[PDB]
Amino acid sequence: TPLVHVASVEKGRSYEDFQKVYNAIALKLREDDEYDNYIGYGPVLVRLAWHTSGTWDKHDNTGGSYGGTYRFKKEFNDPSNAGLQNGFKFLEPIHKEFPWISSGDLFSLGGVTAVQEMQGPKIPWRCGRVDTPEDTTPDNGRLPDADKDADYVRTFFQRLNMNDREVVALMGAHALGKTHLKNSGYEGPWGAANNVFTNEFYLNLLNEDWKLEKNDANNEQWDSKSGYMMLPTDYSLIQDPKYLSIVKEYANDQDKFFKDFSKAFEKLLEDGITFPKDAPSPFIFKTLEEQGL
Ligand code: HEM
Ligand SMILES: [O]
Repeated sequence: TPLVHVASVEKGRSYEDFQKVYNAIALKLREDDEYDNYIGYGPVLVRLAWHTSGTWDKHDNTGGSYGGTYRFKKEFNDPSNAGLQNGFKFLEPIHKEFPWISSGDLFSLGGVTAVQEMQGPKIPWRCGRVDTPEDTTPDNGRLPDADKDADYVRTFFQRLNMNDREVVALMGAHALGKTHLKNSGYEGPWGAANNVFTNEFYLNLLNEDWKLEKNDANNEQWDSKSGYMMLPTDYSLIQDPKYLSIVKEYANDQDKFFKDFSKAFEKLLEDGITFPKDAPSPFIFKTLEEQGL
């Protein structure tokens, strides 16, 4: 008995309602740009979207973005989530202004907004995630380890029903933001353009000269002359033949990367949710820049 989480739109709420919430996060993203030495809050908002979705198990429909269990001490306090309470705190003023949206709709819309606002692809979003009880919070250990190889990555992602293409498109988001040693014991950005979404991660992986070096938290990571770093799991995408081909693909076609990332990131944030046929079509939100805001 895998669980059935069916979507329930928040009462009366339509598109205008969720576009208002998107503009609140976008306007706050402009205003609070100082964060993490001017990278701003976009990156960690994408990593919260991903970490609140990525607990899912396709075998039993436990985990995932449906029930917003990240708000419970257990998951909140997971070591793999070291750092995301910056993102949770960012979102708090917004949930108080719109007390009506559910936690998983807010945690997943937060990440859509961050990608779009950083000039990433339009990501279609569907509402209806419903907050479930403290007891439904999955246990710690479901999120990936950064110290492992291509085989680890493939097998890990099979649990969320992610194929290689989907994994490499998903990993392109590591063009964003940075690893911070106090959080994960890894230190460095992956590139120059930390807070605008591009295929820079692929170009860097193929063209930078990486060196395997150990960091002050005594973990190995791959380092470039230009001040960039790759995690062992990041680097494995060029070590494996099946992944290297798709990295070389996104490296040479920015629009293919945009398109696949949008599909794969929409799927990761929808895993586990049944949508009724009567449920509305996905929303596509205008950015502030398309709204002349
Ligand atoms: C093999 C799988 C993956 C591993 C092991 C992994 C691991 C990590 C690690 C170690 C960090 C640094 C966190 C910190 O020190 O603050 C990080 C950051 C980040 N990851 Fe992942 N990640 C993986 C896949 C993904 C995917 C699929 C996405 C989303 C589409 C994602 C998005 C991000 C983002 C946006 C950050 C930036 C955080 C910030 O600057 O605040 N990661 N990840
Ligand atoms: O991540």
